[PDB]
Amino acid sequence: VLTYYGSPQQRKEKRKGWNKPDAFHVCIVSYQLVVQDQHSFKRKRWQYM
DNA sequence: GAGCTTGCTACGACCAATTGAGCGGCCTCGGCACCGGGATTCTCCAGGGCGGCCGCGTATAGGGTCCATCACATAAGG
Repeated sequence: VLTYYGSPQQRKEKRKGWNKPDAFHVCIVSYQLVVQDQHSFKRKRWQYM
């Protein structure tokens, strides 16, 4: 489980490695960051939402 | 070479009428925007090591400093 929250520098530090297969099983994120960071989530494919 | 008076023409102000280039509306897929990644590359303190320079102090090379030795023609006897 990846908890995607924090200030942008640590936020992008948490992004590091997201593209690798099986880097994580589930990601949990808040709607504020979804409206903030939409590009990152939209680029990845998220199976069951 | 400039100023201006010429005598007047030829080209452009003005006008109906046609029509097609250009504008206004609308629609779209690929040029763009973001960054994940491996790789590039530059920063900056530590510092191996020579050795400039400094430190304890070995033993040593050298200068300003004080000492004098030395020359021209002279003092003396006959």
